[PDB]
Amino acid sequence: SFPKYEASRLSSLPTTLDPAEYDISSETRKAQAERLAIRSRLKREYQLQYYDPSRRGVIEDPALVRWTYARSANIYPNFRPNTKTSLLGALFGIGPLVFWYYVFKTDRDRKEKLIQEGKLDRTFNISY
Amino acid sequence: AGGGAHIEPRYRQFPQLTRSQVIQAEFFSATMWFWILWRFWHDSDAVLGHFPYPDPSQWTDEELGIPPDDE
Amino acid sequence: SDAPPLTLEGIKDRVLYVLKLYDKIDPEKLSVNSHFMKDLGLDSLDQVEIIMAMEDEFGFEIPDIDAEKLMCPQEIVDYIADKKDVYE
Amino acid sequence: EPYPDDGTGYGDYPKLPDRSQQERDPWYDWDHPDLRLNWGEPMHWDLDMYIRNRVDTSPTPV
Amino acid sequence: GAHLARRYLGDASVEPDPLRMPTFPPDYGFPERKEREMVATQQEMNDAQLVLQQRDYCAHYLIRFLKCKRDSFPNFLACKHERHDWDYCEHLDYVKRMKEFERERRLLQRKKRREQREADMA
Amino acid sequence: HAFFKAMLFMCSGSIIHSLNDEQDIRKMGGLFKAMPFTTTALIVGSLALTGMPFL
Amino acid sequence: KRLFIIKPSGFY
Amino acid sequence: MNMFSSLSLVTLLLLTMPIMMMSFNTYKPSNYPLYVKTAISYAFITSMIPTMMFIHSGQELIISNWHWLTIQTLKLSLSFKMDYFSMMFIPVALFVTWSIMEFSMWYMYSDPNINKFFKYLLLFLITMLILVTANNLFQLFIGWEGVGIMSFLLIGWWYGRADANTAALQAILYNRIGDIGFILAMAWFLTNLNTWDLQQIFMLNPSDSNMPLIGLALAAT
Amino acid sequence: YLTHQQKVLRLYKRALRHLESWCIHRDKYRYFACLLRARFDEHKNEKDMVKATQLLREAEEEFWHGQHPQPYIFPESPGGTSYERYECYKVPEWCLDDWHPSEKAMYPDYFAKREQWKKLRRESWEREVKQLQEETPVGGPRTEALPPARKQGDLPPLWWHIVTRPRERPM
Amino acid sequence: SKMELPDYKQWKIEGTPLETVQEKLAARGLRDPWGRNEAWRYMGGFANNVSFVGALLKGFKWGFAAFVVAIGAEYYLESQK
Amino acid sequence: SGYTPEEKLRLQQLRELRRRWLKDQELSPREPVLPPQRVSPVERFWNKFLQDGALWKNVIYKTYRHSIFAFTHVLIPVWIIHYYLKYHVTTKPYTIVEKKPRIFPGDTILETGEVIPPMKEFPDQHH
Amino acid sequence: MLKYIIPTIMLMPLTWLSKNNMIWVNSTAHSLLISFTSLLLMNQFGDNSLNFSLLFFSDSLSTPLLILTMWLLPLMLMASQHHLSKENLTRKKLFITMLISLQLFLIMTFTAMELILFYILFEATLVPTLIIITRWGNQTERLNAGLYFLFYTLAGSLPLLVALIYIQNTVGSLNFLMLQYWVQPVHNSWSNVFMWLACMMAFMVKMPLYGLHLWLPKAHVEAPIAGSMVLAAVLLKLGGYGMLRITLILNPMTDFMAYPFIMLSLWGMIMTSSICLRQTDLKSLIAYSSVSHMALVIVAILIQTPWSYMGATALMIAHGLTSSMLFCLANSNYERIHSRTMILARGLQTLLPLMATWWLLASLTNLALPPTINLIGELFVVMSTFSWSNITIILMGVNMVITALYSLYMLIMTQRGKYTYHINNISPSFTRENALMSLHILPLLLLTLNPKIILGPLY
Ligand SMILES: C[C@H](CCC(=O)O)[C@H]1CC[C@H]2[C@@H]3[C@H](O)C[C@@H]4C[C@H](O)CC[C@]4(C)[C@H]3C[C@H](O)[C@]12C
Ligand SMILES: *C(=O)CCCCCCCCCCCCC
Ligand SMILES: [Zn+2]
Repeated sequence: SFPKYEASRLSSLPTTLDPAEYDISSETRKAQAERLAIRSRLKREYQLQYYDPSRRGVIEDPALVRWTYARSANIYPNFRPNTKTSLLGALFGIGPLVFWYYVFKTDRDRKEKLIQEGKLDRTFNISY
Repeated sequence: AGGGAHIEPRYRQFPQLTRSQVIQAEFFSATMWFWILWRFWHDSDAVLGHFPYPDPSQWTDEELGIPPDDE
Repeated sequence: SDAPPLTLEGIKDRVLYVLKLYDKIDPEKLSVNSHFMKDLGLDSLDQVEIIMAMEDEFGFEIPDIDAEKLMCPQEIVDYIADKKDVYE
Repeated sequence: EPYPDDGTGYGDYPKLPDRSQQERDPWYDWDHPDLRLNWGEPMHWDLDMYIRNRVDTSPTPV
Repeated sequence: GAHLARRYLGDASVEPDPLRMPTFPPDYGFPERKEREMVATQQEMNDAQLVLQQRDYCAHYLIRFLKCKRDSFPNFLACKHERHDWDYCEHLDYVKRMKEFERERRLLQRKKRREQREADMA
Repeated sequence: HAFFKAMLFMCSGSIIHSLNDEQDIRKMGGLFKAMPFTTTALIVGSLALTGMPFL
Repeated sequence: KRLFIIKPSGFY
Repeated sequence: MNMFSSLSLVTLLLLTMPIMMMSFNTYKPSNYPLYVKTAISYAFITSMIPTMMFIHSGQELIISNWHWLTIQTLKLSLSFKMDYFSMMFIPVALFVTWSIMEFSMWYMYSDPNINKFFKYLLLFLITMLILVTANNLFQLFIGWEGVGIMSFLLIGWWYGRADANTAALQAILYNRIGDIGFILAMAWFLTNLNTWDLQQIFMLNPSDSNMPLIGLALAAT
Repeated sequence: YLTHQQKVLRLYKRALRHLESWCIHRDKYRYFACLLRARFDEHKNEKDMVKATQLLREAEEEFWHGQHPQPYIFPESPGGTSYERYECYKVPEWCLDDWHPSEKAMYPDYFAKREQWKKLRRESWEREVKQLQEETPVGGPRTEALPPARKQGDLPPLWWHIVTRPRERPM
Repeated sequence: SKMELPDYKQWKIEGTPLETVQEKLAARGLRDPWGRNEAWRYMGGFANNVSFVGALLKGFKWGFAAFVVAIGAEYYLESQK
Repeated sequence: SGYTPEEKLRLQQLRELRRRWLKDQELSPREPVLPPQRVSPVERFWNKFLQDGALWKNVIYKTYRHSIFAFTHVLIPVWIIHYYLKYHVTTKPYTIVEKKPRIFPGDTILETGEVIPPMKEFPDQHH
Repeated sequence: MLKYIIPTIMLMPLTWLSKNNMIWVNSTAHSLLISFTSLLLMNQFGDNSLNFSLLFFSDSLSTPLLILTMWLLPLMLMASQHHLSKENLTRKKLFITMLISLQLFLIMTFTAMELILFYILFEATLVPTLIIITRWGNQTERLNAGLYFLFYTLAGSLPLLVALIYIQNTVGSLNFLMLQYWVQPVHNSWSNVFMWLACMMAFMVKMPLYGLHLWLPKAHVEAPIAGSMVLAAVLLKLGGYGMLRITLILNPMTDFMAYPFIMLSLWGMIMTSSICLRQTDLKSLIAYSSVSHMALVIVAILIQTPWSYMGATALMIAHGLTSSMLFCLANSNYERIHSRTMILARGLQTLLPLMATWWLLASLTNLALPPTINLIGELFVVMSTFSWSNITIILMGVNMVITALYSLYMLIMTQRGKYTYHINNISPSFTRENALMSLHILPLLLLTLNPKIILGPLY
């Protein structure tokens, strides 16, 4: 009838048009029960501490802690050198340094000759 | 806020007004047209042209200096 | 910002007032405590168009997760009072 | 579903849908209304990029 | 204007080249044209601090306008007459600019006929 | 420009506050008589921006 | 009908 | 010359007086919003005196009151350039701001932090008059950057609204890109003309100007 | 997930609001509001869940093509022009414990009433934990809804923050 | 102070273009049970709203009289001196 | 779809509590209990003298507020600026640079009295 | 310089012989008296530097760094009181003693006239700075951060020791005044290439240089607040001061040997500025900011122009006050929530209105809002590098954009938004904390009125 909606990295497929929000099999609804089961227990644990009037401070969040440890401290011990990391490292790391070296090196040598030969204009240039 | 009349808010009816509000509002609207009409009357040239633009073709070679083809 | 507050009675009055203009109920039989689906003979699509009329009256949206749980005019007044912080 | 074990140091961190926080159920009673998160919920690896201030991956009309 | 089509959608040599004008001799075609004179002097214009673009032949009438502006303060609803004289003088100077364009236009056509005439006959 | 564009924003604010912090013009209308003074200014400014002669 | 506005301590 | 200069610098000094009195010198919490507007009203009147004198005889003078910094052969001063553009824009900004300032008392009467709101508006007005009257690029640059940061604070005024923060930060993201051009203009004029003073730039009209002008176009974009 | 009645009801409200965005004028909206109701009335009941599901997807596809590019939004709702505008004036309640005594004395009555509220909170805390660790499945709760106080004089469990939250126009 | 709600029955769709919609819907056997709710918008002081041309022509009648009389003074003033 | 009896009862339990809480967020007629703030003679003098409307004096009272403003905010600053400009700024070279005045033909100079010839006679035009 | 050395030594007898409960008042009071007397070093002449004796001298480059150094000691004492309260008295006196020795070594390092004496003191700062990190850090990573800090410096310092001695055997003296007249040009030979590297790599590691900076995020994060302030305020400026002195005897070889260190720096500004946009630790974000700002000083020193040397000197003074202030602001939050995660605490402007103002001022200087001295120095470096190569304006401008984003990102993330609901222990700001921030920002903003005192010898 109407043209299909194409999902993208920056444009998700609306839940209405996803062909999985209408059919609800026996197993499909069984899994969703556990999702609200595990996430219901967490809401209970958090609220036992949140509402406690004898608690003054910060309710430590292990999910938050596991996130930072993974982002900063647990990267190197899970690093294996291979074709994927080796090439991306040379391209991202070494690459840009080499590129900018030749851009600046070429321009300055070109500019230097224009000063030796006198072809450059520096009539009122006494601040450097 | 600070001052002004104390007209109550009608629930579903047309809002209340005041004499000075309508007169002052109606006054400026009239002053606009008088300014436009009066300004148009004395300097209509600015909005319709200042001097007639000569037509190039209506001229003649005598006032331009175009020699005859013969020489 | 200078808008006069909403009292508990004022919410009910405008809630009932809007229902009376809906040509699906008997005004005499319509009180604050009337079940739309069990007493006044309304379908779900009739109640939804009642909430939409209610939102445009107080000028604020109500979720469909909870708007599909209001079945009485009194429940509507409670929801607005809870949301808009009306105490007396 | 863990990330691919391709040696970029992702470990066994849970991979999650790349859905921006701006496209979560807003009317729900989140523990962190600003972030749309629940205490104990496993945060996305790129959560700080998807906060409502930076990136929106919501469906577009066109 | 309308000449744009001729220059772009029509023949080129007929229509002038505003960048390179004038092309033909300033005196050819006329009997010792009288030089256009300027009343305002170089020292006079300097003392009035006239902008360079206003240092034209039309000067010596803008100086009149400025003096009335200073000698009628506050009466900005005045000096209209002196405004017209400077406007009118610019108008006459502007008019002559078209004349050079029109004169220059047809003189190009003569070069086409004469060159065509000798080329065609020969 | 500063005059009539400054005026337009102020006049719009009058509409917005009077409508309970409503900005969308699809929930407005019928303000010619309700707010004449704003109406006059919204029309004087709406013409200066357009460029009516001698304004 | 004045209501008490909660504010963080403005003394320190 | 004595009256022309004094009545132009007092205008700028007057605008800062409410800000200086913010140091608990005079404590009128409920009358400060009215205090600021009255200052702007009196600034408009004092600005008209310089304006008329430029109408009558076209008097223009340059003020360089303070010697700030001297780097080798470059001298930087807190200079003010009262000319055609400065003497016609200053009345208009104050006249329009006067109305906005008066309008704000009504619109924002219920805001708890109306006192902070009338300091930010007044601060922006000062930074605009520094940009308008600047006689050298660095002084112009102070105002150019100043109006940007004040816009950032005012746009994100309701800072609990995540959309306000995004719009506030976004307004500094785009102006920073333009600032690249302004820095480029400052760089070219120092290298080749050995000055930031607008007087010396116009007196050494360079035949080649594509680079500095391109910067200004990017900055003005 | 979300049943089948809910989706069609949700889908119906959006159609009216998006359609209301095109109509603008209030005479037209009623002209097409009834038609839309009629279009659903055509396929009311009708059973045949396999056919009803098929229609809804086509209904959703029909809706998306027709949704307003800039739908109307209420100012105080997500995506509006006033959402969260007043979260910068909503100071929590616990911040009052840190006031200097020289500024508590300016509201002797308010803080006296606070003492009673705090006193009630401590007394009722023990039961609310008791009430919650008895009316719950062995393997932890499975729903976010909380039970009420099954007695007189006992407050509902987990009531402090739901009750004492900041007002919607705190200043 | 207490708010005094006007009578609910006085809002009659008759005359307004809302009943016309009911009439137009009736042509295909359809009814819209909300006409009265929107009735107040088309009646009372909201009816007979000006047209766009009239809005631009606001104050012209009063202003025009000032112009004709004013220019008459100018003509007389020129003759006197 | 409506509230189950357990939930509808809980909502009522909280509803009574919240309304009581919002009722407690009210200020007694005495509050705020401001401290012993002293009033200056000027402040108390005007309070007694401003009791009556007396439109004739409201202009006078307004004049005092504006006159106080003018002297402190418009006259003292101009005094300081003028002293700064005349005796410190203008005592150094090129601190204040002024555009030379425009000299039109047929003018007299105050410094010496020179007179510039009016002009060469114009070729009179019209329109 | 004995009028400052001896009083600094006497701070140790004072601390140990003072009462148990007056150690923080005695040391803070008298360390502030030393700072006041340091204004006498501003007696500078337009032709000759201030020479005191055969050992010590002070000029327009050392004077601003001496004033900054002695000004920080009293500030570091204030910031350390909270987390040392439950500490044993004997060990709480050893902590105050390490700081005193660090100041003693620093003022003698910035005034030494002989480069080997400069090197010995330059290298003596490692010992007290290591003990502060390793003994009074909180996390377990302090031990490993101690080794990274220790060995990165020595791996470049030991080659510098050989190069300095080789110069004395050839020139005959290392007295800096002598080197200004007996300096000779450096020929282009492979031996001189490595002489250049040995003389500079010690100072590149400490700035630090991009690619050798892995120690900074560890030392500035695991160190206590006092350690982080001195590390980021004066101990990075030992690298800059060293290069500003030893480049006198490297010309003209610096014309071509500087290229690889200008690309690592110009590109390193973008890489480190970009890293700040995705940091999850508030202390780490401030650390990576130091690398970006210290990458401009390296470029300025290596192009050797009068405008670039004025900018570098002003950039170092400006960054020391700003960087220290940011660390202090970050620590005040940590003293309440006791975690460095940036997203843990949000919307702090609702609870602490005044401490939010300090955040705003601290952010503006970081992004060089004119006419702060942050912008004055950053402008001069951007003016001088443009003459070097006009294309560099592309890289300078981009970094200015990225600086604004991450400077305002941390302000928004923590100060604005909605407060965390379960963070219920944000007590008001003490007078100590507010005084601690005001002593960072007030002197920084005061130098705008007379910036010529922090522009250096080439002014
Ligand atoms: C002049 C203005 C409005 C007066 C009026 O109603 O017409 C009033 C409002 C608040 C007043 C100001 C405030 O009182 C703050 C300052 C302290 C003293 O009142 C005198 C100067 C001072 C600067 C006052 C000047 C003037 O009287 C003000 C500015
Ligand atoms: C000459 O400069 C004309 C340039 C184009 C501007 C006019 C375009 C519109 C002309 C329409 C009228 C054509 C003449 C009947
Ligand atoms: Zn602590």
